[PDB]
Amino acid sequence: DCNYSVACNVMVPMRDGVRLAVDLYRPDADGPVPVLLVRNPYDKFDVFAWSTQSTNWLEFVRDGYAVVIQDTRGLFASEGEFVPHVDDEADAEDTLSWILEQAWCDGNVGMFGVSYLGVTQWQAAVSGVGGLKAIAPSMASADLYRAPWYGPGGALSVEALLGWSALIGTGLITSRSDARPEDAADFVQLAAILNDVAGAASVTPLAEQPLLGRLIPWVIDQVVDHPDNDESWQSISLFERLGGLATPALITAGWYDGFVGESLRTFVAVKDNADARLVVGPWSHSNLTGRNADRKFGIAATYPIQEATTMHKAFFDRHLRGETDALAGVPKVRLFVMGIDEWRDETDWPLPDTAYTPFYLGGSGAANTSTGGGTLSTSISGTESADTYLYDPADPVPSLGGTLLFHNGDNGPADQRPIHDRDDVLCYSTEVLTDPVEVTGTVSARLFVSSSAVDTDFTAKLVDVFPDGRAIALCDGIVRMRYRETLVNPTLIEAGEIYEVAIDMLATSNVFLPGHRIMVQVSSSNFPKYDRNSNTGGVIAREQLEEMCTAVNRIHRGPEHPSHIVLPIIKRKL
Amino acid sequence: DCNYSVACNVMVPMRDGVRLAVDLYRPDADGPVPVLLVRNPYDKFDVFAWSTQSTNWLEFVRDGYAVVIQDTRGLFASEGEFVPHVDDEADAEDTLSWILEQAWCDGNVGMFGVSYLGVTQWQAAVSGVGGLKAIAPSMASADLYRAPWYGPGGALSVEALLGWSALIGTGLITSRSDARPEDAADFVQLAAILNDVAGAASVTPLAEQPLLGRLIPWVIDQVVDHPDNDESWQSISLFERLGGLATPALITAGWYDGFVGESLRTFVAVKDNADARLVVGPWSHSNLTGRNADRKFGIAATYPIQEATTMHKAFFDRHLRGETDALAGVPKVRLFVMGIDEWRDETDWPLPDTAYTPFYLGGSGAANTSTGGGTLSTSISGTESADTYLYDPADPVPSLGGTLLFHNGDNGPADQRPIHDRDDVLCYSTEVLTDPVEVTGTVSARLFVSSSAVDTDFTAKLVDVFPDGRAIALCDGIVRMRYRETLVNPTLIEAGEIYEVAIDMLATSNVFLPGHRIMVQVSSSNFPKYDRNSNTGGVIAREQLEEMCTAVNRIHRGPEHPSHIVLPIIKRKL
Ligand SMILES: [Cl-]
Ligand SMILES: [Cl-]
Ligand SMILES: [Cl-]
Ligand SMILES: [Cl-]
Ligand SMILES: [Cl-]
Ligand SMILES: [Cl-]
Ligand SMILES: [Cl-]
Ligand SMILES: [Cl-]
Ligand SMILES: [Cl-]
Ligand SMILES: [Cl-]
Ligand code: NA
Ligand code: NA
Repeated sequence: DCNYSVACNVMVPMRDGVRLAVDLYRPDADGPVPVLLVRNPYDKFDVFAWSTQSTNWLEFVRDGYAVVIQDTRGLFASEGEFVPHVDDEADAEDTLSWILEQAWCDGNVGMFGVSYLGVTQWQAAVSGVGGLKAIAPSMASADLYRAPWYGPGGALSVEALLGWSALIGTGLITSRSDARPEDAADFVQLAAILNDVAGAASVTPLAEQPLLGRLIPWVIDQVVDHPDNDESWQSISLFERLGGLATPALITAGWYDGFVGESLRTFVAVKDNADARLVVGPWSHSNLTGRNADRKFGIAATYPIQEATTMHKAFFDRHLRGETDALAGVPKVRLFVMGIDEWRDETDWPLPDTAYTPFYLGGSGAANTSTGGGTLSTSISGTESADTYLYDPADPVPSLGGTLLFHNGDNGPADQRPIHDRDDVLCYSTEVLTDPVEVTGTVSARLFVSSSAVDTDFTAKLVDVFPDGRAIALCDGIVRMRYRETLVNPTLIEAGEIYEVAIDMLATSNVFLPGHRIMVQVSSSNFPKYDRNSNTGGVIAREQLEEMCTAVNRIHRGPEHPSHIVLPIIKRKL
Repeated sequence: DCNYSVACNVMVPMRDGVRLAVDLYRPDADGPVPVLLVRNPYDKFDVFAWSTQSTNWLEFVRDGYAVVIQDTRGLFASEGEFVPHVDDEADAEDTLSWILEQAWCDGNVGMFGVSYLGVTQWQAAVSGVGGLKAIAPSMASADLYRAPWYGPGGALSVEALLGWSALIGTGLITSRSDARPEDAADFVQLAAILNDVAGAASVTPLAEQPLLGRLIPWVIDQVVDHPDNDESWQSISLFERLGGLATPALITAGWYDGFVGESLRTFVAVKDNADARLVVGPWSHSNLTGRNADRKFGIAATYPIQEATTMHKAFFDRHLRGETDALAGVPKVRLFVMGIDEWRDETDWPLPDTAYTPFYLGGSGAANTSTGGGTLSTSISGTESADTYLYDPADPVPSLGGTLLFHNGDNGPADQRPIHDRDDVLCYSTEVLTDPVEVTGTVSARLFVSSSAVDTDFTAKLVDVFPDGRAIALCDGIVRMRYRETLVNPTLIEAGEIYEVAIDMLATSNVFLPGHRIMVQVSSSNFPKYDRNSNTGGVIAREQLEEMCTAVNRIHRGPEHPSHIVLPIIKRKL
């Protein structure tokens, strides 16, 4: 009982002859066992780095599962050349096939892990390997354009790209056969990016990346050079294949995690054909403590690694060991509901009784700044008005919290007061609430907009205004106007024309308590969460700052232009 | 090579017949090996919880060390009854003896680990077991009165006590043979303490702890009931025995860690008789990221777990494997110097050329609040003055950063501006600096004080005032007046009489850069880092709030009362 062994650097041959290195954690007892696979680009040896964001998975080994941790192609002990995403479907298929052949595998395989270690699970799931009985993708996406590299709005997630590239670059250099003379200087420059991601993202043209483009050509060749959701992106997208799967998936997400919109969409895609589970906490990608600079969610909000381990084991016991009652009492969906700051079980996501309710932009006078006249109401505004501002790419609105990954990515529920005085931040608020209002679900806005430019962006951010004045970010999104109708086949806009556009603001779960207000901020930038629109209609990543243009942008509101945010309202009295 | 096995719950008999559970991580190759022991009260199975604050120690196992992780007496898989500290000398001695007898041990044993897992190493080191060749105590203390429970000033570290007790209580309940009906409610109440440690610490009398006193009687019977550094404390103190040891120690500390003063003192105690090493980063006990709410130290400040692993392995290779050149190029002392925010190697601690320099309190008018007239200068003040304030125990100065452990213990370098308007916070600052001033070393104050009460406290805090107005805490201390001369045999003061008192402000390393100021705050409370003095001369922990008294307290400054802070000045031109 409990006892196990660990075999290092077992070489697994891929279909092209390149061998990937794995470590095998195998129970000492005789007879084949169910097996769990983790595919990792950050050194399979370095288990402490990621495991605290996942599970106490040695419990799985002690309980009689084998665990295989693999170095992805071209990194650490593995052979070959590393390129993000493009080899992971085939390498996962070949690795699963190898596992299933082994003396110690009983024909049942699962996977678990977070972020890149989650994405690789969707890539495995589409392989058609029958022996893969369940996956557990945490903080993951099945559409790499939509998360983490661009988004549903068609703006580049520039801090995500530069930060991750710098991190991997540090790993690529550490992985080296033999130390190179330039390595020391490269480390220094990578550290400089990671200490100042907004600074790195501010260089123009963005596509000129001497360091990152040399260490990882993909950064430019794939990501920066393909701003449209084109054939290059579809080739690594899994999402359209998810509907045809019948693989149980234990999906974890975080309200302030860069992958959240796409994590949730995977749950919706797979729930009808297999046993899907969902757990969503109030976490960002680098902060799963539940504690932030101006917002504390309580100790219950800390990533519940013991409970997660128990749930994963129950899930794998059901699907890999055929224990039909193993998930008895386990909810389908479990959400950390902010505001009340409590975990709560649900039967589905979206929640069954969600009332998708328009809250209309209104008010007397200009809505510019937090001291403007901007209102939100469930009633349509009676008078036609417009709020106008200048968006200058040289002075974008700074990103504060939200779903930042690498640039200040540890303060999701950030206080927005530092940007409230900006004339390009339009604010609309409800009256102070006397009764609680729960907003739990996907969130979007429909805005009537116009611009002096042939392209620009519009942003929308949902905010909980506390009694003491803290204006806490909840969720946000962007629409890049050339992609207002399609991410695939963009077209420019006509200056001065009014367009009705949708902004995908991902999702949240928050009870706005009595004494609070519901607030929305509208602008045309959110940098470096998203790169800045040049307002030219050009190839944005190839433009110098000085050739970018300012734009006079307009939000129209009234009876004939009923701009609004759609809130997923949950009303519970019992 | 690399391959190892893990044996679970091997029972090790202590001298009294009680068996402690260990897990054995043993290299697969034949022949005995050097062994590393970790003694852990937080479940030996739960390696991910603590290891990210220590080392990637599986590298040690892969490199041919055995590692033994033990559940301390009375917890998790171990037999017996848990009481903090009192069994750890004997149980360590018996465990070391058992290890040395095993077929797989080559006669060389070391230890590593953090906080409680560090303290237990000093307890092992005083055992006289020759086979123990080296220790690596991180965030540790050899005098439990001085850290973490009281301090050199004789005030109870109430948040440390209640927070740790609640944490252990959660573990004590989880360790249970059989679940009890009251367990669920007890968990809820323990969580309530951990979510509001200051609230828990505010109850009076402090010594009445229905929950914590039931789960862990020690909290009251030992800690709260023994405010003097009496025989009960000496019985678990190791410090006086350290001078006689000749055991190599790799000592890690953090500038904002509760144990820092005592960690550093252990280095000074052992450095002359054995190979001691020191590493000090800018960390607090729950935050080793280098990132704080209003202060970022850079990615280099993040706990360097790879480099720490490499250094530990080199250290153990030298002392357990006799590799005489294993520590070639490794510095004796390595400090994160704040301000410049860089790691720097040194040859000793204290630094060899430290100029212990008085900075005198002065100024025209009252020094109350940050907008008062308080100054700091290397010149003695020319005119006799006194600053006066009312200290009311019902309204103590709130703790903000510093060396908090459990109450908001993740923001050591906290901005002090929120308490600058208080009349009981006396502020003294230098002029804005045109040249850098480095302060690296132990820090203390000598204040001439008087009180209307027969007992009270005085506090002093060193602060770096930034160009933007951030007033960043560096280090602080307290003196409880009854213990002004001795922690062992307290005596009361006479109301109105002037006393020259020393305040031990632990240590720091900071370059105050041009454009900054050096600032000191003086007060009579810092709650809940320290419990509040009742100003009565009574048994403080047994007093109701309403029977406490206010005190009119005075700081005297001038030629005949030259109150000052002593700064360890380092001047480097090269
Ligand atoms: Cl809060
Ligand atoms: Cl909580
Ligand atoms: Cl809860
Ligand atoms: Cl209106
Ligand atoms: Cl508030
Ligand atoms: Cl800073
Ligand atoms: Cl740095
Ligand atoms: Cl450095
Ligand atoms: Cl003066
Ligand atoms: Cl500043
Ligand atoms: Na997510
Ligand atoms: Na320390």
